[PDB]
Formats: sequence, structure tokens, C-alpha cells
Amino acid sequence: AIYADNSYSIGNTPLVRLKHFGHNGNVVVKIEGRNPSYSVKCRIGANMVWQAEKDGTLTKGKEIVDATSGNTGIALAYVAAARGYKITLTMPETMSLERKRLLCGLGVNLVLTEGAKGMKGAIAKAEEIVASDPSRYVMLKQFENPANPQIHRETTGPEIWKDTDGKVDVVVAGVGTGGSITGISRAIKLDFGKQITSVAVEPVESPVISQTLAGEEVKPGPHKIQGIGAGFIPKNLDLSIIDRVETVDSDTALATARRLMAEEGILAGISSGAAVAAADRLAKLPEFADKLIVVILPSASERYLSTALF
Repeated sequence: AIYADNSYSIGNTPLVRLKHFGHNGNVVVKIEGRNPSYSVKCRIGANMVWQAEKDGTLTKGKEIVDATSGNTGIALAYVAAARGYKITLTMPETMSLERKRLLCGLGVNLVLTEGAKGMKGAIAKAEEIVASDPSRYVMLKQFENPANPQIHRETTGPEIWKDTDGKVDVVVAGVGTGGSITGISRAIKLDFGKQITSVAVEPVESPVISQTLAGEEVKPGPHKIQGIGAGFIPKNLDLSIIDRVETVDSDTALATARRLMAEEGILAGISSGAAVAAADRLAKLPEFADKLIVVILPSASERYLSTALF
């Protein structure tokens, strides 16, 4: 069909079988880079706006405010432009010129916060802007907004079911907000009734899901796997549907993403390398020998050209 605006074009992303990972073709990847603004977050950008419209919290003239310059910021930016909303995004003044430019191009009002304050400064500013006129400003809150995992339950999950003819045995997804693994797992286990293995992936450097579930002290730490490892358990991670948690280190994530490019011709982002490195480890266990493993690749390589990836 013809989509009425770019927000409606989300999803329907392809599954590609890996040749140089897995055992006998048991690893398949879902390419979320193929989306209106080239990441998985396009789905949640669209659905958080749509849900806020339906429940009346977002109306014509009201303005979107958030503190993300990552995939969610970019997703919210294209959706806002597509649907005719103003949007303000707050961020550290030390953000890349590439990211500022991309966001300015999408029509975002960028508020640069104090470099020496980091993300905390940006989040506080966003909260401050909203509190200055709550009737004017809406903050969509991707870590807690159920519209995040809901769109994955309605689209991402069903696409996996359909394209695998229900043969999916394992889903492997890195956790940022948790929305992807949560929504996909609810779709497959609850709507399609299949007892799959849901595998959350996090950085070995900040393994807070692992520590939490082990009842150990939660010790977040710095890592280079962009888009995952938030350093807390987000509200949109449904721990009840997680069967397994795999940790992957930043170097290995990066090396894997490079291998995806050079060996499979897949332009994967850093977190994609992490998800595949975890999936390859499961795929080479005899217990998963005859099992179909589907891995979310959240983003595409060109978004990471000035990073450690290249």
C-alpha cells in the first residue's frame, strides 16, 4: 500500500541466514536497520507518539521533549517531522557534530546542556523544560512507556513468527529499554503460544541483569556497546519472560560487527555484533543444534562511522 506518512512505514524487516556464524544455518538475523530512520527505535518512536495521540496526552500544538540523541532521539525526530510536531531534544554540548547535524536536519530544537554535566544534565534539563509548562510539553519516557514493548508485541514479534513459519526456537536481543525482547517474547510465547528461549544480552562491563537475577550487588560500568547496558533494570524489561542472560564484552561486540560486514555483507551496528556474538555462543552448544535462533540487529553500520567500529 501507500503509507500516509513515514511513521506508518515501520517494520517488515527481513530475516537473513548467517553463513559464517552458527552451526548448519541455525542463526538468522532480523535487520532493524531497514526502517524509516534506520533503527529498531523507529517502531517505538512511531508507537509512543501514536498512543499519546490516542490517549489525548499529545494534541496538535503540544511539543515533544526528550533527553536522547541516540536512536530514540532520531526516531522521535523523524516521527515529529512526519506528523507535524515540534520537538526539543536536550544533550551534552560534547555530542558529535554528526549527531547534532542529523538532528538539526530533522528539524529538532537542540538544547545543548553543559558538557561537564553529561547525560544527567540533559535529563534534568528535559524535566525542567516540561515542568515549566506541563500543558505544552510531553515527555514520552521510552524506559517505562508500555507503548514501547507493545509495538514489538504487535509488529516485531508477529514478523518473526510469520517469516519463520512458527519455527523460531530462540530469540536473542540486546537490552536497552527492554522493549524488544519483552514485546517479541510476549508475542511468541503468549499470542502464538510457543515455548521459546528468550535470551537477553548485556555488556560484561555492566552486567546488571545478571547481577540482579543472581542476587549480587549491582555494579554498572562503562562500555562501548551503544544502545544497550543502561546500568539499571528498566521498567520495559519484563524479567518474567527472560529465560537466559548472556554477557558479551565491547571488543568482541565490535569484532563481531566487523565480521558481519566483511564476511556476511551485513552493515550491522555495534550492538548487532554483541547480539550475534551471544547467539553464536548458544548456536554452538549441542542443546541448540537443531534449534532456530533469531537475533535482533538493532541498527546499521553508517551510524557508527566515527566510532571504534571503523
